[PDB]
Amino acid sequence: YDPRDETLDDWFDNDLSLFPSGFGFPRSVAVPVDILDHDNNYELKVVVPGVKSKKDIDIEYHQNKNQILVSGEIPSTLNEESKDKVKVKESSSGKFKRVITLPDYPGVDADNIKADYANGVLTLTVPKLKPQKDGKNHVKKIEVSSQESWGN
Amino acid sequence: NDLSLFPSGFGFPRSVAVPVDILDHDNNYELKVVVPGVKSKKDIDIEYHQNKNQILVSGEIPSTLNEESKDKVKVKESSSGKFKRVITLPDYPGVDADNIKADYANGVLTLTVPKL
Amino acid sequence: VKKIEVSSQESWGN
Amino acid sequence: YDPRDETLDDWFDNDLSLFPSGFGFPRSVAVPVDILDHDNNYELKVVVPGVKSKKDIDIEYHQNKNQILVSGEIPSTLNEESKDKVKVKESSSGKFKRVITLPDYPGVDADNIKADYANGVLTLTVPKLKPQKDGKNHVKKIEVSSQESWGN
Amino acid sequence: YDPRDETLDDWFDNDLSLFPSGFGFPRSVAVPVDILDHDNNYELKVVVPGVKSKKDIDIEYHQNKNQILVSGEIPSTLNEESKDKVKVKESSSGKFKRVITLPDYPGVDADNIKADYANGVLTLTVPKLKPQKDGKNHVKKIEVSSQESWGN
Repeated sequence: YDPRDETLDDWFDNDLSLFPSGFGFPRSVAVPVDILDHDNNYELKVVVPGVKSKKDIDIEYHQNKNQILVSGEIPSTLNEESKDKVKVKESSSGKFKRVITLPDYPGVDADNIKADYANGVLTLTVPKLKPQKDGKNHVKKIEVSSQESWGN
Repeated sequence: NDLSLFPSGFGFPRSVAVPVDILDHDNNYELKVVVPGVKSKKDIDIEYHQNKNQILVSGEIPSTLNEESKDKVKVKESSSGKFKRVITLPDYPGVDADNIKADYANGVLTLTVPKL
Repeated sequence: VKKIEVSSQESWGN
Repeated sequence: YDPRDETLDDWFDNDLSLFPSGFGFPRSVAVPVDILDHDNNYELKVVVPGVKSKKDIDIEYHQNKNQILVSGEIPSTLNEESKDKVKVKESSSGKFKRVITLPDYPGVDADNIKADYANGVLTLTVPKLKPQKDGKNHVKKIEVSSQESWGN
Repeated sequence: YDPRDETLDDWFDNDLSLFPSGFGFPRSVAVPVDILDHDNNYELKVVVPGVKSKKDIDIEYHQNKNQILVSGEIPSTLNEESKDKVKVKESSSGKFKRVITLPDYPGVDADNIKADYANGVLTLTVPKLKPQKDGKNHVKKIEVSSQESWGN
């Protein structure tokens, strides 16, 4: 993936999931998403960045892009008497956008899309009735023959 | 306007950089740290010093492993590990050291140090 | 047709 | 090569258990050190490769620094008539000292120090039967409510 | 020289100065070992780095290869809840294994070896009856051709 550091640290017992390559997800503010791949359902958990609201986060799907579009506003403060700071490093943006292309393979279903907000994290449980065929190769032709028990 | 304008005339020494916002409202010391997706509020300890009279917070956001409900393809995952918030309060005796309350809600940890 | 979601609340802890 | 998990595992192929922590540390001139922490009693083990009698080691408490005076010497095998000094290698540490720095708050005991000698291992337990300088001892009060069961 | 160990090594001139022969039997966990060579006994002090155990360390002789074998584990610390590691660095390898090719001449009888552990050091004394004939030569030969001083 990367030259050294971020290729090897992707396995279990301290952070990450296996991550060879990757395609860009257009967004403001970069925060990971877990994809639980199944053919009976599909998971999208978008870690919302400590937003106290959740009713100002609009979740919608483009059937014109095949992408899940979630937008929201990151908390911000304005200089006031009853606000007085000693330290500040709060975010670096006041608005957050994620544009997510699903690598779920042709057979997408999201028009039945349902959402939940759990633990300060937006979780979208995406119904799937497809694909069971017609992925990369039209009608799956996975290894099922070897002319023996496994071949030797 | 995502942080705010604040000239440096105060500062409390600290290690590890995470999004923070010290807030002083009435007479309390309050801090908003971005810690979302932390399962249980007992994975973050909020310890108030009885030998310094100061707040001290540490936490850890659960770390992603290799999963049997996820097929690994090209999907990134990340979290922040162990971290410590070293906040010093030169607020002096006259502050209640037994009435500190922390409010972890919506992925936002809100602290209150009364000073009733 | 454009679809929207509006799932919110559940602010009682878990 | 840089798996923080395997880095810590490689550290823990030298002691075979769970996880480390951080406390103290200032020292000048390296000697064997094993810093293990109980409830508030702290443990120090300095390996000796055998020593002639137990009168070659002194244990006291620094009354002017709030430190612990641990000092010893292990004699060298010398004037051997059994076999000439032309083959074999022997090394035994000379005059070593250990300066133990504890920023552990007032309530340390300087008379209840116990040093145990057995199996050629220096065993040191420093009480610490009172961590706090406050009236309540061993008490740090934490969060008790948050108006939600966890947070979401 | 300038190092303490080096000037100590130079101070082992008690009938000749001691410096490395140019060989040393396999070592895991660097700790020296002492041999005293004789044909009436062979005295071997395996310097042990402070093992708490004394039933888990094994001593065996191989009469087929004529190698004395001593091996065991270094007992490492644990992290539990009344054991909380900070930093430690003893027990660099958990397994130590001692093979020695005896340079005490053939005729050694190490089936009469005695083992005892005390002070933090393993002490092994191998009593000898042979060598005294049928050792390196069958009935020893000493050159007695000498004198003839009167000029020529």
